[PDB]
Amino acid sequence: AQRLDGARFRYLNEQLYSGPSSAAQRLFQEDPEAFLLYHRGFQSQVKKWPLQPVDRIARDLRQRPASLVVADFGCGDCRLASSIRNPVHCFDLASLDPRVTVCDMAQVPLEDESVDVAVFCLSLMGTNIRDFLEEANRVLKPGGLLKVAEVSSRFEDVRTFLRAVTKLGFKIVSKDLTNSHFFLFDFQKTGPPLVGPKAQLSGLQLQPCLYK
Ligand SMILES: Nc1ncnc2c1ncn2[C@@H]1O[C@H](CSCC[C@H](N)C(=O)O)[C@@H](O)[C@H]1O
Repeated sequence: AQRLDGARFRYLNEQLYSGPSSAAQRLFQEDPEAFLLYHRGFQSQVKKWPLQPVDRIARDLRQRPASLVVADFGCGDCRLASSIRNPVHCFDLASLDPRVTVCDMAQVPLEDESVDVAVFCLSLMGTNIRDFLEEANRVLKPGGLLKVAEVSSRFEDVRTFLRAVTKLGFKIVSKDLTNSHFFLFDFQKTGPPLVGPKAQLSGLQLQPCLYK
């Protein structure tokens, strides 16, 4: 049974990285128990990490004024919102928490330049990663902060990933590669994307997180 839930999780997990966000959204809409499975599995993984990226991100944000408006892109169970006093917009494909605004984070119900900080904490799952980051750019005020955490094994070439993100109107401010389980990148918004919506951007193609 325990071995089965993990097999199930590992299959679903691999599936979630393999398709566009529309696929993941449909799956969770039609099969909400799959969402429960995913998070049972995800929690079993992050429990064994000395420090979760949400907590590291919360620590960062607690050092800045709590008036900064945060968007948590792929918020899961909203530990970020629970950990900071900021206004935190919580977006995910399905809801484990009453603060969740259910949507594809490629298209969130916020105005342009409405947020100070966009967070992607282990959430850049679908193949259409460009969509997520462009939506982050849209909602971010000029000079706003983008924080990205992903498992390090997802990055076969950090250099090109960072280069591609820069093409979407961001500047790297710092990167923390010191945690053994994830890389954390802080970018600041310089403006709108500087490659048109028909440019290629291969640097964004990440490897799936396979949890060991
Ligand atoms: N396109 C999308 N739109 C909204 N949420 C998405 C999404 N793609 C992935 N997610 C969400 O991203 C989450 C990844 S697990 C990480 C959850 C949370 N940030 C934490 O650190 O605890 C899942 O809840 C998943 O449903």
